[PDB]
Amino acid sequence: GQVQLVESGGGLVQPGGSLRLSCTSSGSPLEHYDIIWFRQAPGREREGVSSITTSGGHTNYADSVKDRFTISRDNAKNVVYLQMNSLKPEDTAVYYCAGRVGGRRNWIVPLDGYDNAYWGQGTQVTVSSG
Amino acid sequence: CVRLYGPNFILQVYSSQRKSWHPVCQDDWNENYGRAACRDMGYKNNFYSSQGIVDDSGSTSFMKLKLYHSDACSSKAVVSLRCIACGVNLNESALPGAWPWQVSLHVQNVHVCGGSIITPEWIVTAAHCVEKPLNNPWHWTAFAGILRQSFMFYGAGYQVEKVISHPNYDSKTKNNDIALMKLQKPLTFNDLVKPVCLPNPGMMLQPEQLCWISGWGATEEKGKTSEVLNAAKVLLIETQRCNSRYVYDNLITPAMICAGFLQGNVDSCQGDAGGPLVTSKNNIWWLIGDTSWGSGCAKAYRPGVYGNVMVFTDWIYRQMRADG
Repeated sequence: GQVQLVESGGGLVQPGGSLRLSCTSSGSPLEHYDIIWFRQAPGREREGVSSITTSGGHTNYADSVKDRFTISRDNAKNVVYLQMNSLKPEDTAVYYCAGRVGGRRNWIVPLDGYDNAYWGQGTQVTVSSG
Repeated sequence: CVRLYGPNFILQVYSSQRKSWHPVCQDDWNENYGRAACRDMGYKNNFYSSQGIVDDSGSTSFMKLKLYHSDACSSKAVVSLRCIACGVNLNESALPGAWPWQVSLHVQNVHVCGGSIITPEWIVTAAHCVEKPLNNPWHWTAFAGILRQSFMFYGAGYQVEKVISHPNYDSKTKNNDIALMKLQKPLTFNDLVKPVCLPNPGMMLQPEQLCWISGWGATEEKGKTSEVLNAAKVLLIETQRCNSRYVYDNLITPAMICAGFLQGNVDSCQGDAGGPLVTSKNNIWWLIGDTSWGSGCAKAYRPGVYGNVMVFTDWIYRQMRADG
């Protein structure tokens, strides 16, 4: 079956706080897919923030999130995770997962690869003091 | 339109009248005609051999003499035509000359993919190897005839002139995962560097045909590129079986084939993306696939998926002919 990605874990957090987003799949196991977390806030362009290969052996991060975000996956649990520490108001956005059948080349997954991918429905992340 | 049919290279011509392919009578054929046909197939000035043989293609009408339809050949034989010397090797670390079509493809001084030599200038690899940011041919170096990664350094390889991905490559599904690399200079062939043969229509491969893969891929899931070239045996797996809900559940398209072993961790991780899946038939080594996807090597019910080179051979010929 065709993969159906589903993101969760969003919500409201204070500046400086952490959230852990996660993505699972129905239809087809997530283990077959390279995964990019990208985000979009209303009024701004989509932004790939992190990516990971099927095996987990190549990860990639946007400068805007490096050192704060960590992507990982657990194929036995059929899940991909995005740990977001030291969150900032500028990180507010809907976060989407984009997937492609993953290849075997020894290289990172480019962050702008969501332009041709399966997409989830997104999970809202809001960083504010109110 | 001309082609070579089956493992004995029967020269066939398409008949627009009959809308069907037919072998050429050996009658009045010669080397100049064979070279013309080879050129038409994209092999340029390469020519290996041409002889008459008994037609093992099943056909019932033939082309005689300028060619015309004939129910019989006066010499009772049809043309067998080989446009390039290929499919020869020596005679689990690989020996020099064991897999002489194997190349290692590097970017930024790092092994990224494998490939297979088919002419002195052309290499078959995977389209996903050359996905952005690696689509610029100037990023790539090809290393041939060298077994150890540590001897693949700046100056030891060959510059790449062109990268051509299959025009119907779909990165979302990895469908049509094949590409060609053209080298800036032709390779010199020897005992250590030689081409693999492209597959012909009508190979009639067995459902679980015995094949080989070679490459520098990691043996351990959590590991680095092997220093030395390795190779392993794999069996073809029928696409219907590969598409089982417990294997790849309908992700295997007609442009893909599966190979390995379903049961047990046989560590079929020796292959690199883009590298060769080859089989021996009629004493010729044929390129049946290029490694495409399936990261779970050395895992049960997760065999390797390969681009199905047989369905891409017409595109390959078109590209080789269009060059120039």
